[PDB]
Amino acid sequence: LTFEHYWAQLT
Amino acid sequence: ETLVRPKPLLLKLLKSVGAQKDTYTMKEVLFYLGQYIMTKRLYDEKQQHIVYCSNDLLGDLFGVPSFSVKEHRKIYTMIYRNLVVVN
Repeated sequence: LTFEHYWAQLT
Repeated sequence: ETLVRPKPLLLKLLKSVGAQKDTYTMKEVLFYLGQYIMTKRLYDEKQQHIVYCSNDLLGDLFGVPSFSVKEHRKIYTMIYRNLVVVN
């Protein structure tokens, strides 16, 4: 699970 | 979507990653903050939801030395502390 993947769930 | 006007410290953060305006959508604010964390490699390499913001403008903005990307309501709450919402 990459930072990018996590950051996306914020939207 | 809402348009927002970042307060000065958030504005400085946004600008350090290329943003040149004074009014943003929340989507632009999240995108740029994401870019800031990625480009500065502030996330834990093994557990990439963990972000370290101590000793960084982000920690002064957020008021915490670390947080988790999974903490959605805390993240938005911290961001809103640093924004004036248009209207």
